[PDB]
Amino acid sequence: LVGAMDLTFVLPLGLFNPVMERFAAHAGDLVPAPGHPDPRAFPPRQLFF
Amino acid sequence: LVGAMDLTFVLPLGLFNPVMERFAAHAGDLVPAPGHPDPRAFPPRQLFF
Amino acid sequence: GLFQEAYPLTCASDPALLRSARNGEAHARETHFAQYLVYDASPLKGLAL
Repeated sequence: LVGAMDLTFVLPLGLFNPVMERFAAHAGDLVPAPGHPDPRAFPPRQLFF
Repeated sequence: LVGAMDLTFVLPLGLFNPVMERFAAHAGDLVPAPGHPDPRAFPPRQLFF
Repeated sequence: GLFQEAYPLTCASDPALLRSARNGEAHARETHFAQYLVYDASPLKGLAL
């Protein structure tokens, strides 16, 4: 009666956002120290679980 | 006894807001990366269901 | 067949502007820039669907 499930998962690594959907709400929030460029604006190469 | 409703639906595609009704709220929120024009300021040609 | 009306749906023209609807009717953004939103008046309003 103690059973066993299976589940398979789908995760995207290196996608890019659709052109009409990219922004930063409630204006620019995740801002580094001045004089340092945004690491956010580069195309992503990572994930976190 | 299990019946069926019908409903007909109206959805607009190419409307533009009037002279007065267009604005932004709590000022400029949805702003793209600096050095890029707004995708929001173009006239809309889409919908999303 | 009686009223000769056709009910609107929950719909917007940009998806980022759309996502204030699923929070509820109160926190929905009616209009941000030349885009717009339409929240429904259908009798299926408060349903699970």
